[PDB]
Amino acid sequence: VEDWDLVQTLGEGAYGEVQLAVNRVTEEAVAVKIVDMKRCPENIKKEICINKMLNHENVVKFYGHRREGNIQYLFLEYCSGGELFDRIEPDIGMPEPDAQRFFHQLMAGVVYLHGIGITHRDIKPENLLLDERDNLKISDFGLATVFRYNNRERLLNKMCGTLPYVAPELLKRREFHAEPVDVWSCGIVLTAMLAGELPWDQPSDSCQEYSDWKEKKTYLNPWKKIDSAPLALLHKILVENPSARITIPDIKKDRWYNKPLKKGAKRP
Ligand SMILES: C[C@@H](O)CNc1ncnc2[nH]c(-c3ccccc3)c(-c3ccccc3)c12
Repeated sequence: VEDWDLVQTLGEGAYGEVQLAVNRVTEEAVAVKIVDMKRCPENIKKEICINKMLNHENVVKFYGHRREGNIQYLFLEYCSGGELFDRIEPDIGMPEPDAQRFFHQLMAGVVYLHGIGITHRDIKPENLLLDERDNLKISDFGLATVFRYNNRERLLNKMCGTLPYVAPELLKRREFHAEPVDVWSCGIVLTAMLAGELPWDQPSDSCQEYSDWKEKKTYLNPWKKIDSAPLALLHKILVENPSARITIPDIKKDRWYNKPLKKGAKRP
C-alpha cells in the first residue's frame, strides 16, 4: 500500500526533478519532488516545515517526506492539469471567464496563506497547477516564509522571486511588507491570463514599459488587449506605493471581480 513505483518522470526543477508515483494496490498517484541536498538541511527543511502547516483546497497538499541519506523526497498532491502557464496562449491569454475563475481560486489560496502568516514569494503561472477538474493549486513553497507569528508582522529584506512578477518595493526599499508583494505578483498573473504577455522585465524606472504604465499609457500593447473592467482592477493592484496598493479584502469588493461571466459545470 506504500510501495511507490516511479512511473514516469514528469517535470524538472532547478533543484532536482519531479516524478509521478503510482501505488501498487490502490493506484493512488502522487507527485514526488526529489532534491539532492548535496547536488541543504535548511532550504528544503523550511519548504517541508511550511508544507506541514498548509491545508487548503487551492494549495498543493503535502502528504509526507522521507530522509534517504543524501536525497530528500517530498510527497505532494498530483495535479494532472499541469501548469496554468500552458493554458495561456501567447499574445491572447485566455477567455475572460476562465481568468476570473482562476483569479478567485488564486485569491482563495493567497488569503489562506496570509491568514496562517506565510507568504509564497514567487507567484507565477508556472507555480500555479491545475488538477483534473481544472482547479488551481498554489505550488512550490521553496521560497516561502513566515511573515507573521504570534500576531506580530515582521518585514522582509531578502530579495527573491522572479523579476517580471516581482513588486517595485522589492527592488527599491531596504525593507517591505510581505502581503502587498504577493498581491502584485497576482496582478501580473491576471495580466498574463488576459493579454498573453508580461508587461515588463522588471518594475524599475530603467524599464521603459514600466514607466509607460505609470504614465497611464494603456493604449500600448499589454493593456490595450484587456478591457476596462479588469484593467481597472490592475490599475488598483499595480500601484507603485505598496501602501496605496489595493488589499485582498478590497479586491473581493472590485467590480470585475464580482462581475458574473462564467456558467456552472456541464451536467453536474
Ligand atoms: C513542487 C511541486 O508541487 C511541483 N510538482 C508537482 N507537484 C504536484 N503535482 C504536480 N503535477 C505536475 C504536472 C506537471 C506536468 C504535467 C502534469 C502535471 C507537477 C509538475 C509540474 C511541472 C514540473 C514538475 C512537476 C506537479
